[PDB]
Amino acid sequence: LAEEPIYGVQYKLLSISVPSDVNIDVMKSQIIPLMKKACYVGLLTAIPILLEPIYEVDITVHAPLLPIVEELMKKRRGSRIYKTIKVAGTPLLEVRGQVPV
Amino acid sequence: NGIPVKLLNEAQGHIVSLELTTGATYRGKLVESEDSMNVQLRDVIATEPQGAVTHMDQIFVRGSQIKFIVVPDLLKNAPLFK
Amino acid sequence: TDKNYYYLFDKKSFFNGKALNNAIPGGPKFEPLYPREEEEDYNEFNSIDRVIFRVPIRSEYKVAFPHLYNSRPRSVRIPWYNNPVSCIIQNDEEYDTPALFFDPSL
Amino acid sequence: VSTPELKKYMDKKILLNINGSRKVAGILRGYDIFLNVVLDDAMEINNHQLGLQTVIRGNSIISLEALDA
Amino acid sequence: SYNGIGLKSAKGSSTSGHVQRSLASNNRRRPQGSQQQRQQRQNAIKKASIETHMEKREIEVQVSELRDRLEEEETLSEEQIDKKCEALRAKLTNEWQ
Amino acid sequence: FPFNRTKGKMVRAQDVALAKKWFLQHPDEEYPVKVKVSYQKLLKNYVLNELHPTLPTNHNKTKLLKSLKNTKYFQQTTIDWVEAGLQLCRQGHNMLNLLIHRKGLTY
RNA sequence: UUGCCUUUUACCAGAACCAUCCGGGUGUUGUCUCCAUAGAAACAGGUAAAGCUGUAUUUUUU
RNA sequence: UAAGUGAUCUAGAAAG
Ligand SMILES: [Mg+2]
Repeated sequence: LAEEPIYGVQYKLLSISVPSDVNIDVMKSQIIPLMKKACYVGLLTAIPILLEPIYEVDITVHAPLLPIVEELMKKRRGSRIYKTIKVAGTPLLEVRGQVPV
Repeated sequence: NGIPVKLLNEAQGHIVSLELTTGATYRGKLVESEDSMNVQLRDVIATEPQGAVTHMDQIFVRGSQIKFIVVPDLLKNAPLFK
Repeated sequence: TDKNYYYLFDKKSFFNGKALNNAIPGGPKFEPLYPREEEEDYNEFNSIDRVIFRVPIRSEYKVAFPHLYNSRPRSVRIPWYNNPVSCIIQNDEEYDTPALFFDPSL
Repeated sequence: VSTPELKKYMDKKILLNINGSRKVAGILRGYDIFLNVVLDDAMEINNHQLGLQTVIRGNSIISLEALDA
Repeated sequence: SYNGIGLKSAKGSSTSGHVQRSLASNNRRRPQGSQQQRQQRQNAIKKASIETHMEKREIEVQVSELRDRLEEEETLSEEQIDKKCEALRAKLTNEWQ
Repeated sequence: FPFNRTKGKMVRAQDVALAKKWFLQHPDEEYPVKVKVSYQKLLKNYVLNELHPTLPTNHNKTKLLKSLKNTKYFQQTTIDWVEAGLQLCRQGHNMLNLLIHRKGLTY
């Protein structure tokens, strides 16, 4: 897709078109490009999708600013406040999050 | 707490020498000590009052039966004293 | 009393802004250090063909990570990057009270 | 106060050098703060065995050289 | 200058250098729905528009199972397991034409 | 800083800044535009001062007054400040007249 | 280098070097002011008060 | 289901 690395994919061979004539220089070299091409084809077939990463976030707001944080999260595209952990004995609302990098 | 004991503890690691009430000198790497001088050593020689040496791997020694313990001169320099 | 309040109102931040000809909207503005030599010439770098615009890259972010978000920074000082200040002062004449925050579980 | 750290020597054969130029042998079973050894019995130093399991007093111990490394 | 948009410098300019962000900008941004009014229309206009391998896989699985069985129960020698495996393979082949 | 401590060196009344702090802070909201502008200006003034550090004289101990004192022609009193001011006004006035008259322009 | 500008001073605002200034310590002397005045005591150990340590049955001295 | 927050240069006197 992007000339960018592949992730979370299987590659099971189905058939290999190997000729009768065998030479070690071509056989290997040819395979080298060809394998990649095959992989690409497979990816194309399989309804490919880019995967972006997600930062796991921790914020440590005071108590009363959580709404602000929420708003901010909403404003960004991918975003998820998974849990707003209450940091005991303190004002802080250690809020775990996910935000795409 | 006993300052000689402390010194002994510090010497842990070093090639200490060790004579008993019986008069049988040992010389080797100090492993462990306690409040009472319950010494352990490693890779240690053992010479009797006669002079015949005998090598041995791991020896433990009880402080009551220990006479005196020779530490290397390095611990004279520092630092538990002051 | 909270030191973290002065985020992008530091002297350093101001200096950075001045360098980068980038007003933090609240704060001051100056003649640029360097004249904006607009001579990119439609190169293959920083083109709108190439880059993506999920973030708007606000000039708030410029003075916060000068060397990153701004390209060709010059005479730019490094800013601070701080801890939060939980400091509670009693205004009703009382003594050592967990008022504004919440108790432990156990 | 402190326990003798003989956990390395547990379940190993030890030459206990005891008072009056005497010796005892045996595998180490247990111990306490007074250094009273509890060990499975062996020969006294040609050589001859007495007892099944043995308990040696602390004061009598001159040394205890580890036979097994 | 704020977000790359303010006038470089207040001097020269011959003006305040004040910068109201426009409310046409918002309008410009927002017509995803307006695109649908057109985009949607466009979409509407163009809206209407192996078995052998599987068998092989199955066979392979069967073979693997056989091997596992052999490993489990009395097959330290290779010839036996190999023989049995071969037989299994043959059977599979027979089954699939 | 000011109150954190409970011992200090004395600064000049000149060298205290009571306005500074406000303008350093983020401005209080719902203020007029003019006020904001003023604040900005103040900040700019501050910032420039900060930026270009004018590090002072290593050598010169000898201030002006000290030199004067070292002569015989000056002597010193304790005076009410208003009186001093008045003197300055008068003396200053005299100076400006005297100079003017010397210049010849008596008109 | 800019800007108001079209002459300059007087200016705009940035830069780089530089200086001047209003101040600041620290140390050493010297002075000025205000308060003051003893040329010899420990050892043998007491009297009294201040600093730290102490509270026989296996590894120290029973 | 979501508009509408903020960026605000200046600034006069002499002689010619
Ligand atoms: Mg002329």
